[PDB]
Amino acid sequence: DDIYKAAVEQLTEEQKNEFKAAFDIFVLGAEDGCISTKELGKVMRMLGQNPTPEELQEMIDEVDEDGSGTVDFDEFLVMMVRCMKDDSKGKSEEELSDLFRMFDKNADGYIDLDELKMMLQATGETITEDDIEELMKDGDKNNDGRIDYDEFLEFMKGVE
Amino acid sequence: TTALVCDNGSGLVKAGFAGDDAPRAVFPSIVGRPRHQGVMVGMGQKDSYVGDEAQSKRGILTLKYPIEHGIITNWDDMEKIWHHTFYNELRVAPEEHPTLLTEAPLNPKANREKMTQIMFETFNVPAMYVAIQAVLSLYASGRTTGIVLDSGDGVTHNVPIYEGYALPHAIMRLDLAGRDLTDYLMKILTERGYSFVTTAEREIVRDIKEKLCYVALDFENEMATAASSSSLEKSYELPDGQVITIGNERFRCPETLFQPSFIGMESAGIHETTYNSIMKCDIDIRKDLYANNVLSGGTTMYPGIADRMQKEITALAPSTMKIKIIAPPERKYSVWIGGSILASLSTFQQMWISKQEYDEAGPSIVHRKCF
Amino acid sequence: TTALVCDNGSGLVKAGFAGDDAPRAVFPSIVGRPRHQGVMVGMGQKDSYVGDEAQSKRGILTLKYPIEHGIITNWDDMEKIWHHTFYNELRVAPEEHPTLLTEAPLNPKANREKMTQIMFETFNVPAMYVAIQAVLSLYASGRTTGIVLDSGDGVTHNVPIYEGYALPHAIMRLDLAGRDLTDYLMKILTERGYSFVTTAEREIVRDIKEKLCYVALDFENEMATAASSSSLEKSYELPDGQVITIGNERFRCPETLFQPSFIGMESAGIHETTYNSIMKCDIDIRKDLYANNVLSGGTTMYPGIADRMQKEITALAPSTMKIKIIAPPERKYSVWIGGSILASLSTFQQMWISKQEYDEAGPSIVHRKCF
Amino acid sequence: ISASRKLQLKTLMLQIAKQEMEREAEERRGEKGRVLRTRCQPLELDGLGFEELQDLCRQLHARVDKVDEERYDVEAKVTKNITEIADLTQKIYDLRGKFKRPTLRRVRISADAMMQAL
Amino acid sequence: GKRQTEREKKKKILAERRKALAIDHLNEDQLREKAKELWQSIHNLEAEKFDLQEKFKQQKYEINVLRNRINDNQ
Ligand SMILES: Nc1ncnc2c1ncn2[C@@H]1O[C@H](COP(=O)(O)OP(=O)(O)O)[C@@H](O)[C@H]1O
Ligand SMILES: Nc1ncnc2c1ncn2[C@@H]1O[C@H](COP(=O)(O)OP(=O)(O)O)[C@@H](O)[C@H]1O
Ligand SMILES: [Mg+2]
Ligand SMILES: [Mg+2]
Repeated sequence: DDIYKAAVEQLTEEQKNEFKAAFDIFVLGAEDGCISTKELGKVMRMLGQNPTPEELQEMIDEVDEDGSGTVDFDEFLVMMVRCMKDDSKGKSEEELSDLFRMFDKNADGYIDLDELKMMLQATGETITEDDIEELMKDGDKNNDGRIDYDEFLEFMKGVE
Repeated sequence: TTALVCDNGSGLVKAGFAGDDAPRAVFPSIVGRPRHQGVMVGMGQKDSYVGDEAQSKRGILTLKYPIEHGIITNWDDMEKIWHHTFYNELRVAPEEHPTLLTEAPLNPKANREKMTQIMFETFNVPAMYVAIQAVLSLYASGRTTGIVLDSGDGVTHNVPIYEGYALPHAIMRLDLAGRDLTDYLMKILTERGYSFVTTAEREIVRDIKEKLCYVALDFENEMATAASSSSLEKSYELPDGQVITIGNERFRCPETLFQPSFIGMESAGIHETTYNSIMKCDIDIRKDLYANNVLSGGTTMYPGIADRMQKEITALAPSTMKIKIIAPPERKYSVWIGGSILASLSTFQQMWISKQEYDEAGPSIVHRKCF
Repeated sequence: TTALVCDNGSGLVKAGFAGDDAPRAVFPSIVGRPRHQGVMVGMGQKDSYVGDEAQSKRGILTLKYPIEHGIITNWDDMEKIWHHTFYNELRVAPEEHPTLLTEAPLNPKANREKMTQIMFETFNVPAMYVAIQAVLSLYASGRTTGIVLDSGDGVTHNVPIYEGYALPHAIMRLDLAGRDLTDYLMKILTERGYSFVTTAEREIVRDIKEKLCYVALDFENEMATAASSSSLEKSYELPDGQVITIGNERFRCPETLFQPSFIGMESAGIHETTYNSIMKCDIDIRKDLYANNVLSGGTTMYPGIADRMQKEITALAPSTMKIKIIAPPERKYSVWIGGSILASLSTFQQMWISKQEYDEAGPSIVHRKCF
Repeated sequence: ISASRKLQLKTLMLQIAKQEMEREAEERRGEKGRVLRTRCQPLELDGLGFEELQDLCRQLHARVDKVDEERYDVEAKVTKNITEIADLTQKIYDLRGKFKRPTLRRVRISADAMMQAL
Repeated sequence: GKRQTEREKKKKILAERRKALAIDHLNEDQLREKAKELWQSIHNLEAEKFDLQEKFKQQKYEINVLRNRINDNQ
């Protein structure tokens, strides 16, 4: 998302103090101002913060579509400050339950790959190959063709 | 709408909607309160596990059947079993479905009246009807005559029927059934060293009886063979290891059916109460009853009983008559299949005990014309 | 407010606020009066150093544990230890915090009643609750079944639990624990020339036991190997130099757990009292207890015990059952982590023994419904 | 495995499903209004006699009694459904507590806070 | 039990709900307005009862879902 400006103007000093401490630790001279994410991860790890390290590494392998390799302030700083849990409200459990019920045209207690595919056709989302297997891992936590509203909730909870 | 064909039984409750081939939900009828203290807090421990749930937590429960011999001895537990059957195993509210219970012959009236009063007041069904457990088993065979021996788990009864006209003076009800065979097997297993005492271990002995025991074609020859060779000793693995070996206890447990003197009962076996039930009938329908002897009920599933019984009756009966024993492979659910067929009939649709009729005459309506 | 999860133990007092991962302050429970005369004036010499302060001045003190085997033998010293724990290691006045003590199974009643009377009269807490030390260790593992062997430093007890229902008739409490292993190690070290006698040098022998001893997978093979090669002799530096070399004393000290005949105790080892505790349980929950054997307590931290115990039980148990031994890396504080989890529960919030209840029924309230 | 694209797809699925539910509930409201108009027929009394009013009051009493009895039954059903919902919610909460509550705690709540002052 | 108590509550509801019935005693406009009001009230009652039917059906489906869940716990 493009919440980069929203993030930089939204951060609380409780985490901005650590952000400025890491700014001092990283930027100490002979800095281009881009601030390499590679050293950023190590510095934040040394700071005692506890994010998930591997996901940011995969993102660095993937994010920055322009292929700079050293992400500018916005995206890498967002991933850094992801230690602050400012999510998209997590929606509501009742809303998602109603959604799952609306999808449950089969009325079998679960929504399978076919109903999800029909929903994607309705919204017109791009054909993705992560399908089926994403339902198998998230929805079919028991591998039985059954997915309740908890797997649906945890599938895209707090998506931003 | 569709009718609910429930069948209380004694040992397994079988239920399902009318018009199908097999009962939808079959589960033991046991209600077991926990007996130990319980230290984990917030574990969500209930006060009584009923049905098939108490066959998995039976290690810390005290299972107790609510139906002793056909009759019902503990009405609160039976009400709990019915409530479970309706709401959790079928998930259909009883306010919108007729029910067809089943009852053994020659049972106390108060049992039947209390059953109908419960069904009409607590569960509030639209209409219920009570049928004798043997006529249904005769329906399922597609016959219209024949003498049916319905050896359930609670009580063994033998109702002869001809051309649709039941003979009320020839019903021979005997109280030896599967439960007494389980107790006798549990009592003779002690001759090798295996002691089962707890009410939970009665289930293990029942499993042993189901999986290993068989009815011997000739008793003395089998007793002599098992005492010389060792070709009969079949082993079985308990729920924790320590396999056991059953010797001549295999065919001695179900032999009690043909010699009730083993468990101290005076009466004659199921091979001779059928012949007595036939001989009480009129002299002109004995050939048809001889030719259409029907077996039903769970306990008649022992491997090799349809031959032992035929041999015994052929020994008793006159040499000219042909003795034939109908033993369908779907013996266990024969009563329920017959119940489904009966509930699916159009001619039967006006025999239900409608609720307004009960409101006008009280629970004693069941003994009246609506039988 | 927050609850204080204290855990008296015997050897290390572990305390901390409810809802954390590790105890805030862990320190030995010893109170040592000075024994020499003392000539410097105005040095500020106190009359009793408790806790971790007396492990640094132990050269001129006579340390004496106030808890012998689970039970408390010296109430004044225990009161002093509690006062230190509340005021100096946590710095929270007890007037504003509930407390959750822990107690071994099968302990004398008077000990528990005196404990609650002290907590309510001297420290004047709002509400306190006493819990069995094994149920907490089962909480910490995140299970709800399993048989937990909590081999502390005072007493080793083995409480089996199924589905949250504790089995009070299958608790096997044995009084061999870490302290007896320390004494036996101190007694077998004399076979090389090293004599430790003073109550201060018992701490040095304890450190030797912690850092060097390990449990042998097979005892006879290790005894044969240590008697031929010299690959086992590990050296250790005393608090003043003069390094010592421990030979086959390394695996002979903790072997006492599996052969209590070494220290003259009659009973069977911790490998066989677990199997006996299982066999007293019902026949249908033995598989689950076999598969979920839990280890806890400090003394179960010997390198290589989770394999020796599994080998022994697999030898004893039937060949079909799977034997699994849960040995979490946070074994030492397992009881306290479980205590924190239990105190943090909402369902448990109404089980505390409120002070007004104690005022109405006296100290004997603890044996009542509020257990 | 893309992430930003995954986030966009999930949030757009949420928004589209919400819009579909809103339009479907609007359709349901329209169908309910149609059913109400049919079964509870619209009543016009412009330039009609008083015997019409008497018949209307009679039919009103009859239909009020029958609908109140039916809604009494439906309310009994709703109360039973609410009781079942509360019980099953309690049971699911107990299951989630058994599976997850022991894992819910404040780890390093103060342990990491105090490092070297001692 | 569970047959007259509920019957008694329903009877009481009918008694309190069915007001006094008197028509030919009054002017035509007043009775016409009152009858229209009662018709609209009972029509709104029908609407509410139908919404309750749909909601309780959905909650019954959710109860089936929770039944499947507790079945998955064993
Ligand atoms: N395959 C089997 N072999 C031998 N005995 C069986 C078998 N199945 C069931 N039984 C016995 O029959 C009993 C079940 O009988 P059932 O027909 O269910 O009684 P009911 O008439 O009460 O339904 C069980 O208790 C068991 O002892
Ligand atoms: N790492 C270790 N290796 C071997 N033994 C240990 C180790 N840590 C502690 N012990 C033994 O365990 C005892 C501490 O046990 P603990 O669990 O604190 O007892 P309590 O149940 O009273 O808290 C010490 O006396 C020591 O003998
Ligand atoms: Mg039967
Ligand atoms: Mg302990």
